[PDB]
Parts: sequence; C-alpha cells; structure tokens
Amino acid sequence: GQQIFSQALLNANRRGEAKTALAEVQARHQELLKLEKSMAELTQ
Amino acid sequence: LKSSNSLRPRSNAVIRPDFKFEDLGVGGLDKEFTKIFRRAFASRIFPPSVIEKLGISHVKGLLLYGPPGTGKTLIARKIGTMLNAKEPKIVNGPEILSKYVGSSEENIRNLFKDAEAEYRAKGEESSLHIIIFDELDSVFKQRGSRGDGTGVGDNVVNQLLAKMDGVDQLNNILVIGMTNRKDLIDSALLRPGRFEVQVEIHLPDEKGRLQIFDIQT
Amino acid sequence: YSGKQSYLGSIDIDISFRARGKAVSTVFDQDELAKQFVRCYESQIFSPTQYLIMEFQGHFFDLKIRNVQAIDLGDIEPTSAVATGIETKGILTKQTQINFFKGRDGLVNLKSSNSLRPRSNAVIRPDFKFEDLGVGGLDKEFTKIFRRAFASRIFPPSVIEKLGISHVKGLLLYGPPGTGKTLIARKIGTMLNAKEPKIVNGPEILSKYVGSSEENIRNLFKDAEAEYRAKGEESSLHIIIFDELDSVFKQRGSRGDGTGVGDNVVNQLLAKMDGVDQLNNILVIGMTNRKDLIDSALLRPGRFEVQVEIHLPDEKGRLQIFDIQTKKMRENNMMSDDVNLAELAALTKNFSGAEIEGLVKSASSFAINKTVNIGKGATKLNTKDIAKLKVTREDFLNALNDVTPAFGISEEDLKTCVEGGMMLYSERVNSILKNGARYVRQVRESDKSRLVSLLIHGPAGSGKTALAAEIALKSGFPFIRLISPNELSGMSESAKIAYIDNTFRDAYKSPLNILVIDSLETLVDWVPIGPRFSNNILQMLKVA
Amino acid sequence: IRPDFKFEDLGVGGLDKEFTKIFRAFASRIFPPSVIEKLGISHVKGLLLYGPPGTGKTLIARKIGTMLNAKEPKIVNGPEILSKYVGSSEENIRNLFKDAEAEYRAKGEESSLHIIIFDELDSVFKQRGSRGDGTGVGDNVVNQLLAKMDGVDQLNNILVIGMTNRKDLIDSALLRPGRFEVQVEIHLPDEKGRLQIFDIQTKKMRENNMMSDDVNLAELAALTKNFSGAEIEGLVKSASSFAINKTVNIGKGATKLNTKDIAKLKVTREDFLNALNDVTPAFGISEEDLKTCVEGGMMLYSERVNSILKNGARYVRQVRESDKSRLVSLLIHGPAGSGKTALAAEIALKSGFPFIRLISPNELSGMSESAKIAYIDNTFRDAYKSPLNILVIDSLETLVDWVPIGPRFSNNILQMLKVALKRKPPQDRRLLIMTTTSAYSVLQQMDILSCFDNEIAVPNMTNLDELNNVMIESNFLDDAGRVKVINELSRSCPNFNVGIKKTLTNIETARHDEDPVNELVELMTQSA
Ligand SMILES: Nc1ncnc2c1ncn2[C@@H]1O[C@H](COP(=O)(O)OP(=O)(O)OP(=O)(O)O)[C@@H](O)[C@H]1O
Ligand SMILES: Nc1ncnc2c1ncn2[C@@H]1O[C@H](COP(=O)(O)OP(=O)(O)OP(=O)(O)O)[C@@H](O)[C@H]1O
Ligand SMILES: Nc1ncnc2c1ncn2[C@@H]1O[C@H](COP(=O)(O)OP(=O)(O)OP(=O)(O)O)[C@@H](O)[C@H]1O
Ligand SMILES: Nc1ncnc2c1ncn2[C@@H]1O[C@H](COP(=O)(O)OP(=O)(O)OP(=O)(O)O)[C@@H](O)[C@H]1O
Ligand SMILES: Nc1ncnc2c1ncn2[C@@H]1O[C@H](COP(=O)(O)OP(=O)(O)O)[C@@H](O)[C@H]1O
Repeated sequence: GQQIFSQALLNANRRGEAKTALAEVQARHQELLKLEKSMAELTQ
Repeated sequence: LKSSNSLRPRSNAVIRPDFKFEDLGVGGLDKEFTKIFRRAFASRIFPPSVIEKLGISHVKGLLLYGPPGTGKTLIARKIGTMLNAKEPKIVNGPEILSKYVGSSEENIRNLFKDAEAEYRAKGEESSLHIIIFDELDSVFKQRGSRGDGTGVGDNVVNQLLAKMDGVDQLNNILVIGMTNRKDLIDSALLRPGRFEVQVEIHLPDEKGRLQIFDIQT
Repeated sequence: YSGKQSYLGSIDIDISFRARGKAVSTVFDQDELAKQFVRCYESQIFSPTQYLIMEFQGHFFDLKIRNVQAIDLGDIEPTSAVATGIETKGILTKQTQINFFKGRDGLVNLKSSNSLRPRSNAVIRPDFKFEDLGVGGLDKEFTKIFRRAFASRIFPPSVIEKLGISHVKGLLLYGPPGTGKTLIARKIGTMLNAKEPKIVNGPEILSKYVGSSEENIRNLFKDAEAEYRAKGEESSLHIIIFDELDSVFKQRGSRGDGTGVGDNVVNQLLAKMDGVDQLNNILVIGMTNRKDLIDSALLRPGRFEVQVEIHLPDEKGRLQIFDIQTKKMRENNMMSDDVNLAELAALTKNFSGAEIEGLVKSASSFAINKTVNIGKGATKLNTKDIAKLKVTREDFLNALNDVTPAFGISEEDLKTCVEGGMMLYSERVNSILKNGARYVRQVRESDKSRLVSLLIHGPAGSGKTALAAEIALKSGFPFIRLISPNELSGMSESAKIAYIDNTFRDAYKSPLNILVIDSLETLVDWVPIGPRFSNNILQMLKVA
Repeated sequence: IRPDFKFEDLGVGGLDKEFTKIFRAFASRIFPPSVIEKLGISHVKGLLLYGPPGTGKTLIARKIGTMLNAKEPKIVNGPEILSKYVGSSEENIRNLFKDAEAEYRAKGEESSLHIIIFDELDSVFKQRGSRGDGTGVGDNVVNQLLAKMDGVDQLNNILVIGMTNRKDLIDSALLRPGRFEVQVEIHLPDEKGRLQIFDIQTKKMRENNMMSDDVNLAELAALTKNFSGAEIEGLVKSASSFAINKTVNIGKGATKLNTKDIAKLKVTREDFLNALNDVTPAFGISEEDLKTCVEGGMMLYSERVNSILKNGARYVRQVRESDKSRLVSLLIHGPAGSGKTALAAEIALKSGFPFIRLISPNELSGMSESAKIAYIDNTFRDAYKSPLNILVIDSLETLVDWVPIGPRFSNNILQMLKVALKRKPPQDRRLLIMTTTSAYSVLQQMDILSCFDNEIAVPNMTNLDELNNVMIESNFLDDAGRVKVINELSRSCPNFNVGIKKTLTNIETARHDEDPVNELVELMTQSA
C-alpha cells in the first residue's frame, strides 16, 4: 500500500555545459555569412 | 451571410428547427428531454442581439446519473453527434492521471485551450465546443476526505475548479458528465455556474417499455 | 465660445527638455517654474497640446500642456471635468494650479515642494464609488479592506516617509462556495490603473524537471524588483493574484507526495515574500475555502496580514443582488411592470449570492421557451413574437421549482413536520403557543440573557414535535436547524459525536439562532432491558 | 571587530542575554593567534539560531554584518542550491568555499575571517537517513557539505550560521561536536523587551512630534501580554491606518484632502485601542478565560464570602513565603448552583502570580479518552516551569464522567488525577492547586478524599436581608418597590433557600415581564 512519483534529471550536460547545441550550429552561422559576402562579390 | 434588418434566426444555427424527438430513437424518457432542451440549448437559437440584450450567459454544465444499464451512454452519444459543432474530445475515466510530477494536471489543461483560442480570436460567433467526461466518480472525490498519501485526489479537482470558472470568462463550452453515484462527488462542483442541470434517469414504466420494444424491432 | 468656463484652473504639463545633451542635473522647482510661467505668459489662451518654449535661467524646455481644466468664476470646488479635448480653452490666472510632470524624455528633476496634491499616479483614481463596482451586499468589508490596504498608498510620500512605515503586502479572502469571492479579485485587478495582473491558477507551479518548480515561483517577481532597483518609490504598483492557494502550500511536515516538492515551494515563497531584501511595492491576493490547512508561518504579520471572511448575505444584500442582476432588463424595457423585487428578496431565505443568477436564467428560459416551443411546433419564430417579449412574475414563481438552496436543506424537515395539519380542538394549545411566543420575545429583546433552554414532555403520541416546529417557524429568525434520529442513522459513533459537535459550532455564527432537538431518548440509545445506553453521547449533550 | 561600536546602538531589543551568549562565538578570535594554540583549544565552526515564527532572527542575520568587520557574509536561500543538471547542484555547494580556501592556503593563519549564512536551512538538509527512493540528489548534496565541513583540511576561518523555524527536521548527522555545536533558542520577549520593542519601533514616531503626548507606552506594554515583535509593528501600522483615515474619506465621495489638517495629523490613544481590537496573537493561551468566568462579578452580599476570601489570601501568602511547603491542595464544596467557580477565579485573579491556568470540561469537549489523558498530562507538565503557579480544576465529577445508573465512569482519568495531585514539583518550585466539586458524598465514597489538605464549604444564602442587598445592587426597582417586595416575602414564605444564580435569573425575567411582585415573588416561591 504505497505509491511514488519520480523526477527526471535532464542531463545531456555536455551540450548544457555550453548554451546547448553550438557544434554545427553557431559555427555554421559563422561561415555562412562568409559565404554571403563572397557571393555578394561574385554577383558584383 | 449577413443579418438583415429582419430578425431571422442565427445563420449557423445549432439545433435546426426541422428537428424532432423521434429522430433520436430513445424511447420511454420523454419529459426529461423537454427539460434538458428547454434549459440548456434554448438560449443559443435566438438572434444574439436579443440574447445579449438580456445580458445572460449560457449554461455550461450537465450531469446525468442513474442505476446501471439504463441508457445514459446513449444520451451522451446522440447529443454528441447530431449537432452542428466540432468533434467531441472523449475521455475515459482515469485517463488523465500520469506518472511524472506535473503531467496529470497538464493533461487536464490540454482539454480546453482550443476553445479558449477560438473565443479570443473571434468572440460570439465561435462554433460550440463539446467535451464529455465519462464516469466522473473515479477521481473527483470529496477533497480532504481520503487520506491520500498520494496527493492527487486534491490537485485534479483543484485544477478543474479553477479552470471551469476562474478569473477569466469563457462562454462557448458545454461539458457533460456521467455517473452512477453523485453522493461522493465534491460539493463545490454542484453549485450554479458549474453543473447546473442534474438529471436522474430511472427504470422504465410500462408504456416506456412498449416504446423500447418498438425502437429495437 | 465657452460661455462660462473661461479660466485655466489646473494645468498638467509634460516638461521635456529642449536639447538632451544639455541635460541639467540641478534640481528643478515646480514652484519657480509655475511662477515664471504665470509671470511671463499671463492672460493668454491655451489649449491642450499647445507646445511652448521656456527659457528658465538659460535652460530651454519644450513644454506640452498634457491637460487643461476649464472653470467658470464662482466655482468653489473644481468639479468641472479635466478635458483632454482641444476645444476646451481658458485664460491663465495667478491662481492656476500648475502641475509639472517630467516630459516624454523624463529628463527633468521636478520636485513636489509642499505640494499637497495627488500623486503622479495615485492608483485609486480620486473620484471612485463603491456603487460602481457592481457587487451587492458586503458594504462593510470594503471599508476594512480599503482602509487597511490602500489608504496608505495615496497619501503624499514625504509624510509617510516621516511615518517611517512599510505598506502591507498581503490579502486573503476565505469562505464557503459561491459567496462571490472571485468577483472581488477580478474587479480589483481591472479597475485600479495598475499593471496587468499575472494570473496563476492554483497548482500551476509544479513542473516535471527538478528545480523548475521553484524557478517558476521566483520568476514572478522579476519585473517588480527590476523596477524597484531603478525607480525606487515611484514605481507603479504590481499585483499578482494566486487563485485557490490551498492546493500546494500545505503545512510542511506532512507526508503529502513522497518526493518533497511542497516543502520547497513553501520555502521559496516564504523566503521571498519577506526575505533579506526590501520590495515595498508588491501586493498579493489569496482565496480559499479552508483557512486551516495553510502553513502557519504564512499568516504571521508581514506576510498575508489582513484576512477577510465572506459569508452568506442577509435580506438587504439579497435585495441589492436582485437590483444589480436585474439592472439592464429594466432600462431595456424587457420586463413586465408586475414584479416587485421586495417579495422576491423575501422568498429566497437561504439563497447564496451565486444562486440568484440561476434564478434569472430559469425565468428567462421559461419566457423564451414560451415562444420557440422546441420540437413539435417548430418554425413559429417571427418578428411579432420577439418584438414584445417580457418576463412575468409567474415565470419566477415557476422558476423556484428548479433552483433549490444548498444550505437551506434542514428547515425543509421543519415544514414537512406539520404536514398533518394543526387544529385547535382545545384551549390548551393556544395557551402553550402564546407562552412560547412570549419566551421568544424575551430572548429577542434581551442583551444579557444569551442562552435559554426549554423542555417539552408528555405522553407518547401526544403530538409534541409538530408543536415545537410550529413555535420555531413563526419566529422569523435568520438561522434555524433541527437534529433528529433520521439524520444520524447508519453512522458510526465517532461520526455522531463529530456531527453534533460541528452543528453546535455552526450555530455560533449569526446573531440570532434557534435549535431544535427531537427525541433525546432515542438519540442516546435507551433500552430498558439492561438498561443499556451510550454514555459518551449523553455527556456530549450535557456539556453542550 | 569594529572599535566604532557598542551593543546599544542597534534595534534588537530584549534579546540581550542571547547576544552575550553568542558573543561569548567570537571571543576565541579576538586575541592574537599565538595564545590559542598554546592553549590547545579549537574554534567553534557551526552555529544554529532557531525559534518560533516571528521572533526577529532575520533582523539579526541581516544586521550582524555591520559589526563584523572586513566585508560581508555571503547569503543564500535554501532552494536555490538545487539545480537542473546532474552534478550541477553537487558542484554549487562546493563552489562557495573556494575564495576563503584559496586565501587561507596562501596566507596561512593571517586569513580574514569568512562568514557564510544559510537562511532557511531546512529546505534541503533533511535526514539523509531517509527513504522514498526518488532521485538521490537530496542525499548527495548533504554529503558534499559534510565532506567540506568535517574534513575541512585545516580551513579554520569559516563560520556557518543556520536559520530555521523548525529544528527537528534537520539531520541528526549535523548535530554533533565539531559540526553545529551550539544551538541557540530565541523565545518570545519579556515585558521589558516588549517595552524596548516599542522604544525602537516608535523611535522615529516620537521625535518628529507625530504622536500625541497623551500616549503613555508603559500601559500599552502592560496590556499587550502576548505579542511578537512582528505583531508589534503590525499594531503600530494598524494605529496609523486609523489615524490617517480621518482626513481621507475612502469610498464615499472622491478624495477630499483637508490640506490644512495634514499638517496637524496626530495619533491618539483610542486609535491604539482600536488597533488592539483588530490584531490577535497566535500566542493562543488567551487567559482572559478567567475574567469571562467571573463576568457576572462579585458583590460581597455577606460576611461568609469575606471570610473565605481572607482565608484564600492566607494560603497564597503561605505558599509564597515558606520554602518547605512546595505543594498545597484545597477542595471547595457546596450545593449545586450556590456559585463556586467564580469564587476560586476571584482568588486566583487577585493572587497575581506569574502563571495561571484553568481546566474545564469545555476545552476537553469532543476528544477521545487517550487525547484527554494526553492533554491533562501536557498541561501539568507545562505548569511545572515557573517558580510560582496557580492551577484550578473545575467540576471534577463531570471530568470523571459520573452517572449513577451503573454507576458508570472512566477509571483511567480518575487514576491520573489521583496520582498527579500527590506529586511534588521539581526542585525549588511551589504549586497551589484548587479543586471544586458539588457532590461531596461521591467523593467520600470512592475514597480519594485523603489527597486534600483542607476543605471549604460554601452554604447558599437563606435570609431575606441578603436578598435585599443583592437586589439593591442589581437596581431591579425603585426603593419603595424593593421595600414592599421584601415585606410581602416576609409573610409569604419566611423559610428560604435558593442559591444565587437562580436569583439573578428570576430578577431579569421579572424585570422584563412584570416587575411587580406578581412574577418575581411567584418564581422564588415555586423555586423555593
Ligand atoms: N431509453 C433507452 N432507449 C433505447 N435504448 C436504450 C435505452 N436505455 C438503454 N438502451 C439500450 O441499452 C444499451 C446500453 O445503454 P448504455 O450504455 O447507455 O448504458 P449506461 O446507462 O451507460 O450503463 P452503465 O451505467 O453500466 O455505464 C444501449 O446500447 C441502448 O441500445
Ligand atoms: N454578492 C455578489 N455580488 C455580485 N455578483 C455576485 C455575488 N454573488 C455572486 N455573484 C455572481 O455569481 C458569481 C459567484 O461566484 P464567483 O464566480 O464569484 O465564485 P466564488 O463564489 O468565489 O466560487 P468558489 O469559492 O466556489 O470558487 C459572481 O462571479 C457573480 O457573477
Ligand atoms: N393539533 C395538533 N397538534 C399536534 N399534531 C397535530 C395536530 N393536528 C394534527 N397533528 C399531526 O399529528 C402528528 C402527531 O405526530 P407527532 O410526531 O407530532 O407526535 P409525537 O407524540 O411527538 O410522536 P411520537 O409518537 O413519534 O413520539 C403531528 O406531527 C401533526 O402532523
Ligand atoms: N457573591 C457571589 N457569589 C457567587 N456567585 C456570584 C456572586 N455574585 C455573582 N455571582 C454569579 O453567580 C453565578 C454563580 O457561579 P456559577 O454560575 O459558576 O455557579 P456554580 O454553582 O459554580 O455552577 P454549577 O451550578 O454549574 O455547578 C456566576 O454567574 C457568578 O458570577
Ligand atoms: N526587536 C524586534 N524583535 C522581534 N522582531 C522584530 C524586531 N524588530 C522588527 N521585528 C520584526 O520581526 C520580523 C522577523 O521575522 P522572522 O522571525 O525573521 O520571520 P521567520 O521566522 O519566518 O524568518 C520582521 O518582520 C521584523 O520587522
């Protein structure tokens, strides 16, 4: 005669140590503006 | 369409006056039908002009109780599926409760938001919403009576109280409840504003029995 | 053009600074500015939104007259409404109450200097009446609530800072269902010229992940502290309402869940309401049906000081409620002239506040059904029918058969006790009835005789109980109740003790009360064979 | 510690002894270090402050940082230590000690003292010796503290202070030598401390001439027998709310400010009385009970009452004076309704001892047997603390449930009472116990009569003169009326025996109905 709940711990703390996903997310942005500038030059 | 100067009935009417009690197919029970259609649905046929000129909100609750095997589910279903409204969100009895610390209460909350959003968006022209609880008397018990070392018997009732009639109004929902025993339902749910019309459904009289035979064959 | 309103009474001016790189830190005196404004610019006509260049000690400004008051000579008080319309104009005088508020740029360090004037944003809106809230009855509780709570926020800051005091920051409303305790919170939220309330339904704070619940309960105060650190006192009031407090904040120490979540939220709220840091600009509303499960620490002063009880209304309140609810009908001429509200208020003895509206609904339903005749005789709708709709008294009388009280369930026994009728076959009955009425008079008029007991005895079958009910019913007291074996049947002994005890505790509310006990002998389990009988109940009655 | 300081200069009133005890914490660190190692004594590292809600602890914790030189104790509330991530909460605790640790390891013993304070400690440090088998974070956290707390590795410049409302919850594993050694209980203020709390709270009030000279603080302190400091500022602000609300008429009308009267705003004594009427302590004892028992009041209708009262005075003097009489018990018996409880209440109230209590069936109402046993024991236990104590027991027969059919009654309560009435209190306490009853013969017969030192009879009144006295006191009728009634009663029924309570009842009934003889005399005659 007993019941219990449970609480999760989210972990995935390798990502969580940083903001969350910055491996191919923030770097992609970094190099994608570079693509934009080079294409601007190519079209110019 | 548009409402002409002539006070003609609502464009997207709900009940459609080409309607008859012998279309349902429920024999016996006759006066109860009169009661329910008088009290609940009548307000929603007239032009909204006059009904707003009465400054009165529609009923937002229905309860059916009786002995086992009498026809309650039939009523619930038929009302469910011959009106001009969106598909009802059925829920079985102990279907809300969940494992994690806060998933049950969120499951209560999931039920209403679409009506809330539609009401916010447009207002009084929103199509009616229906949600029907089956077999109320499993979880919604008198608060603070059961020891409930598992503290769920309070919070579910608490949520439903807070959200059926809370600081924000909402007047486009109709909730229908079913049970065999009202004596254990909490008292705070049976006041006007929440489950106004309560109806007993009893064993049939003889003429009703004739009616039922006529229906079945 | 104006006719009479030819003067400028009180002028509120948003004083922007001209050039924002020049922003002068030296403190600006509203009195000097007002005197200069009058002296330089006298007997001029000004209208709202007229902009002006003010060179005061070389420090230019862009005055905008945000608002103007137009008054006629001979008005002792400025009862004329401050008009924002450009049409209203006046002639400036040496008596003009010149109020400066900071410009749109907010750059000007204006002072109140003995300016016994309403606050910059006095929340409670200086002209305001209880009659506009729309709540019938409870004409005393508002006095308490506003006096204790909001009386201190309006009064000019210097003198309160002298009074060296901190505003209250808590308010609790508790009572039985349907008494109207949600309406107050809502209209207080909506009518007070503050920030929007941050509604939270009762157990909204619990969350799956560990440490997210407490986060949620300390995510509510962020803007208040944010404003307080910046603007200090002149922050506008923030209000957050907890709906139905009693779900989560139980007395810490029980075994509620088996996880230990309730204790944490309790801890967080406790630490934050008073805490180490000072907020002094926040207000919280509580609501509940039980006051006894809230953890004790919450109720200490400094957190949830004022507690207010909401109880059922008396007859005057009932009349007020019928007035409010049936307000629009009357002015829209949708109601027959035959109904008089007084008799309605008389009939509904134990109706709560929340039942009257249902009565209105049912009466309307009868009237409207009379037209449509749902089912068989359909399609009779037409302009003529709907063009003369009026509710009738008999509709209300019919409606009384659908709605039923919830607290007035025991007097029904009393009226049915005399279904056998009453007959005056003997003189004796009249004497007895008169004597009972005499005693009723004595208790009603007296002040020091606060308790009287009677006993009625005689042969079995002599018709005793009916006479007792007949005495009781004619009294007209607010509170009547009956205890009889029929109620206690089937219970367990302890339950009997608890029920009787609760009934006596529930008889100490109203000023005047009448209580009837039927057949003590059967209540105490008398059988002569032993004899045997249950002693504890006997004791309970004797002591009580 | 700053030299620019003395203990007077801060607002904490009443708690002076506790200040001395806690200071007596910092004494070890006043001297140069060299002494202490030569004296072979370690410093205390853990502190606990605790008391009932609303005693002032948070004010001490906030304000102490001023006295305690260097820079600042760090502050944290319990439930912010826990965290979302695995191992983040574990980290968080063991991040705080870093600064002090670093400085210490570098500088040796020159280290400036570091203080850290956990407000609301009980949030997370429940017994690690517990179960429920959720995620075990609630254990790991406390482990961490203990590791950094016990095996400090010579970190000897840290003082942890724990603030709580409820001591018992906390792990027994924190309450041992070397870790939270001293536990200081802060309890409700005395009357002097109550005065100082008024002093500090009404300081600013008093300087700038906002308070009427009519007010005299001492009597206010005298009245407010049962209040927390929190309650006291609550009362102050209630009073001010009254005082302010006379100019601004809230609700009715608009905001009507008499700008002149604003300068003349002044609180007054009656405001304070209303403010008292509003607030109510959870202190709870509410011994005003005594006065409601004697609400009918005493009129001294005869000499017998006077003699009895003098005897009571003799006994209270006796117990107060002698040291060998540490326990005295008395019985008061007489006919029913003669009026006995009131007389005991009179003696008790006149006594003026520090501690008084009454036991009546009324509070005992509604419990089960075992609960009654517990209650009785608890109240006795409580009574044993103060040096001088008065305790009254009311209507023993009702307490013991005597009904004559069986006769049925509960033996266990009787045994409890019999045993307790003979027990001398602990050393250097004295006690005076006063029991009343109305059915002496039963008391004889079950044979507990040997436990009472002396007995007092209280016969009811019988002579018409005394009736004249009480009725002149009640102002029933005019003088000729009060004479004629007694003259008529002299011959109507000279032999006379009623009591007192019934006389008052008849007087009121006749006053309402028909104050001529024809009712009042009739009712006495039927009763008599
Ligand atoms: N009044 C009725 N008219 C026609 N059919 C009926 C009526 N009452 C019951 N029935 C028949 O009985 C069947 C079962 O009825 P139903 O499921 O409503 O029972 P119930 O009252 O919900 O029972 P329970 O309390 O056990 O859940 C229906 O499929 C229907 O055909
Ligand atoms: N005294 C009253 N004055 C005005 N309207 C009232 C009054 N009493 C009831 N009403 C009307 O009926 C409603 C009464 O219930 P309300 O919505 O206030 O919830 P409540 O009584 O606080 O409910 P609960 O405590 O059961 O949650 C009001 O919102 C209002 O519409
Ligand atoms: N003049 C009357 N006085 C009393 N009762 C009357 C009179 N005329 C008719 N009656 C009916 O007779 C009934 C007699 O039953 P009632 O319970 O009053 O009697 P009772 O002697 O107290 O009952 P019981 O035998 O159960 O102890 C009354 O309830 C009432 O309905
Ligand atoms: N001089 C007096 N002596 C006694 N009682 C007095 C006197 N003056 C007034 N009274 C009132 O007479 C009443 C007698 O006391 P009380 O009512 O407690 O009676 P009691 O005999 O102790 O009670 P009980 O009959 O229930 O055992 C009280 O109301 C008391 O205030
Ligand atoms: N001299 C004093 N003695 C006791 N309390 C005081 C004194 N001065 C102020 N107070 C009030 O005591 C309260 C302390 O509350 P506290 O006991 O810390 O709450 P909790 O027990 O919940 O932590 C504050 O509201 C404070 O204003």
